[PDB]
Amino acid sequence: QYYIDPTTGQPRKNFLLQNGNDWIYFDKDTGAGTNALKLQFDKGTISADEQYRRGNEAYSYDDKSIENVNGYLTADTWYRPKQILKDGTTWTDSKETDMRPILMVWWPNTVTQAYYLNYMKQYGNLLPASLPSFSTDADSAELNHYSELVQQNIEKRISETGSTDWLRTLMHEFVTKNSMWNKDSENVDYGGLQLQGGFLKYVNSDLTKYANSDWRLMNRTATNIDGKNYGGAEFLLANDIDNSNPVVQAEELNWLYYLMNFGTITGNNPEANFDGIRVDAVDNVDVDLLSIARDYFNAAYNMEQSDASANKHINILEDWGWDDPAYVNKIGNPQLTMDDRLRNAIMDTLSGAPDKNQALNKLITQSLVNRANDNTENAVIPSYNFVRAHDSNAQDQIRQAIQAATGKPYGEFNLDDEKKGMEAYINDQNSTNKKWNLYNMPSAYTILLTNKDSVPRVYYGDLYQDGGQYMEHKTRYFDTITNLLKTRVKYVAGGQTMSVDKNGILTNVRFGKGAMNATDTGTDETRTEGIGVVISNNTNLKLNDGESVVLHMGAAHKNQKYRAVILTTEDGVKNYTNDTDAPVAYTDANGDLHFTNTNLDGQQYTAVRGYANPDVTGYLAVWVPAGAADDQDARTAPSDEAHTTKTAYRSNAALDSNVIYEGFSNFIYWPTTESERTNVRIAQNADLFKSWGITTFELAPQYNSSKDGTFLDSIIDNGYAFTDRYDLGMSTPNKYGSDEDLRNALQALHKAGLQAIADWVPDQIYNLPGKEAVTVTRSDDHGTTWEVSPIKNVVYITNTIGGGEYQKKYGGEFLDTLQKEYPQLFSQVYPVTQTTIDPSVKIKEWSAKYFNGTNILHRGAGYVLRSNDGKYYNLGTSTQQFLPSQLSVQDNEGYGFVKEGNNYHYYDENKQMVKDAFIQDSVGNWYYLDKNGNMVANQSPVEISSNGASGTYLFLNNGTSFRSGLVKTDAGTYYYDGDGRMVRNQTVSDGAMTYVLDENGKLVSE
Ligand SMILES: [Ca+2]
Repeated sequence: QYYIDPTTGQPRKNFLLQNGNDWIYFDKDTGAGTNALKLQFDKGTISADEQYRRGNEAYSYDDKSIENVNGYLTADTWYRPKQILKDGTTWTDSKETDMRPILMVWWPNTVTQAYYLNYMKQYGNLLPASLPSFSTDADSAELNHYSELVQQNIEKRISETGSTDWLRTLMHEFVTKNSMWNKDSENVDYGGLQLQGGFLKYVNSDLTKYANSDWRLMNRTATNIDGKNYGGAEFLLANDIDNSNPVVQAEELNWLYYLMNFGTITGNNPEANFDGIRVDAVDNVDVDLLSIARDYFNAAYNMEQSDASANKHINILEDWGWDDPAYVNKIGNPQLTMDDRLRNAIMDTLSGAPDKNQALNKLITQSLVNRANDNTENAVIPSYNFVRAHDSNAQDQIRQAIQAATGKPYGEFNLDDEKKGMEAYINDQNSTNKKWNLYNMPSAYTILLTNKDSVPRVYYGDLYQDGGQYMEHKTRYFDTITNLLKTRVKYVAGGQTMSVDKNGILTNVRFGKGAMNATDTGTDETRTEGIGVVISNNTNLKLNDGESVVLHMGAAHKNQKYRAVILTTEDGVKNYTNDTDAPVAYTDANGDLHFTNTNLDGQQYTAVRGYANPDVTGYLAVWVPAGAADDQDARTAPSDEAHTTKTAYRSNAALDSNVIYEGFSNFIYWPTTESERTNVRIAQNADLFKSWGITTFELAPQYNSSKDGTFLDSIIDNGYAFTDRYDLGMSTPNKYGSDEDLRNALQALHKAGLQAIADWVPDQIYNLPGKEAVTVTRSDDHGTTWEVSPIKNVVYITNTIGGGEYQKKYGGEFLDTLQKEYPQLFSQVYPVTQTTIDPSVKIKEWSAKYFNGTNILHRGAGYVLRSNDGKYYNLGTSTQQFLPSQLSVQDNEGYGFVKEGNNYHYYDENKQMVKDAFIQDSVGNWYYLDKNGNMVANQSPVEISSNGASGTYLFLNNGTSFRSGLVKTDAGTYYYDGDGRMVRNQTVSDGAMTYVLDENGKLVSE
């Protein structure tokens, strides 16, 4: 049973003993003896190589086991191996927290494997710094050695750090350096409205069925209702809402109702609702939305009944396309079109530099209205107009100034950078030669605010400096533009004429309330109303001797004293806010005012000539009748008379009596004190706005910013880039204040008699935190397939699930009230979808099925893992269960140690019989397959070369190579060393033992 040395009580372990014809083997652990001849190979034995491959297979197909999205794997997937290469040395059952990167054991091809090896060496220090780079010509047996070496090194570092945080960072840095896993494979392109460098459209697939849609009707704008034309671009920014899906349409109506009742709903406060909407991004959404909004306002407010009804809810469109006005008029002018022809006329003739401005005649004709002799009402398409807006000649130039002032890439800035750029911007604004600011602002606003048949919109950043706390600092134009605004209320009314003379000088007249043509004699109030404007854009203007400029003030204004409102001087302008001290001019018997190159009655600045200063490049003079009462008001109230046409607004004296104020800039700073909050300040200044004749205050969009930095909107947090549509400063303040500050602002505007506009932004939503696998195609801004992209019908990981708590709370929640109060809204058929909205499903959380697509996300065409034949790996959730072979169980039949006849063989990974080779099992035993592939197991010394000269080996009957032990035979005792080779002619130590072996290997002593 045990073999002890009676002179040392020491047991011999791992000892092979001949006793007559019997052989006894005394084992390694306790020296317990067994019949050596009956030792048997363990049928369940597996090789060290096999152990290695099995250790690395996935522990299971559990969602917990393998990081996935809708069952799909990504380059960033980590998983739970069956075993973990403990400290790079000991295979040990994984724990559920033992997540390992799939890229530690799998690569899409040998080049990426080579690149991984190079990267882990160079940036990971997971291989010797002095190892040569691996080239695409790297041998696989070679790649695989170093790959295992790297895994051994990852596991040693985890043993040392107790962590994989570092390995997450490192592996993702590697991932993002592979084109197939970054923007390089996404065909980045900024053409058209690819503002963020490209789009991916969502398409139906059996692979991502939960993201399918029956809708996604794209580009169905005013010019493309039937989808047979091109339309406006469906795709603009972020996650594009599918506004063609009738369920989404019902949700847009729900949201609209929320905005229009915001004060009642969120504060039980009937003075804190919005009164109108701005429809943002009109030409990037299904034009059904304009009809849905109209229909709601008709049901709730009876817009089409009369001007008095419609004008209580002034709505506007952000509709850039020049074919849109005709369509807006045809559907009943439910929201006012802009007049982009007219704004461009101003841009082309006043706002450019002296060497750019064109002939002023364009102001007369390039518009929805021809203003040569505008002597009628209710006869043109009603519209609003503006010189600037938060994103029209503001945000681009302000970024140009920031870039120039700081040197940073366009569009990249911190707040310090913003302030520096603003300083440069305002300095430029105050210069005669402007790089980033429009020219002739006084003349431009004079045109804006004296035109007939227009609702003018004043821009915050022309009154106050664009960047700064709200209303922190005035522009150089504040006095000028507010003078114009107050003068508009007091004097501007009646018919208009515009003409440009032989000298290129524009004469613009309004006759005053009660007079439509120059020949009208007017009513009682006409005499001291009206206005006359002289504008040139010619900085070198010089009238010859005897030449003149004549304003035809008209038959109501014969032999009348006029006084100046604005005159141009060498260095700027002079404003006169009333009659006191204002230079005077008299009309003749015909109502004509005459000006020349000579001053009137010794009054400086009453001659006409060209100037060039920070205000005026050309000439500006504006004149009104002297002797108006201080309270004169030339506006017209809207009539209650029933409309005889299907329209909300009508272009007439009452509509013209309105002025919109776009009361924000993108570059308002976040407040440092509660008192700096925009909406607190708006509440404090309602009477001021009223004094300028503002009748509706356009607030910024109030949605809390997503703050994700993916577009200017979510860099300066203006409210156009948001995750939660219903969160208006509610979860936390927006840039303008809390929801209570917003409601107090609405209540204050109302107290002063002003309306308030909600910016309705149905086009998109940003920064949804939940990942979703979706089949997509790289496309342009119209959803047209990007022909050279390999991303066609490819599963891609999108960020499409979420929408915030207020979307959850309020989503679809007003649909019941709507159907009860206004059932007509639910039977209306819309022209694009050709069906009704669908309130049967409430949207409380967004997902891909409700989106047309997304901007490209820079994850790479190949981010979602697929085999070489194009089959997607999957846990089985969304498609066939399928994993990389490195992660799968294999059929071991005919592989590894296989008995055949009276012999054992070993078949390698190619199912090829191994010959003349040593193989180690998973528990450290060594076996030798002979030159015929037969395992040696005959317990007889045998000569084998493993590399050089032959060594003498001995294999027990179970096939194991006998090593580090004695063999005692009747003819002598021999010692086999740790390599399994007989030792001859030397003295050796084996732990506590020292053995002396003679030249035949016989033990001489121990
Ligand atoms: Ca869209």
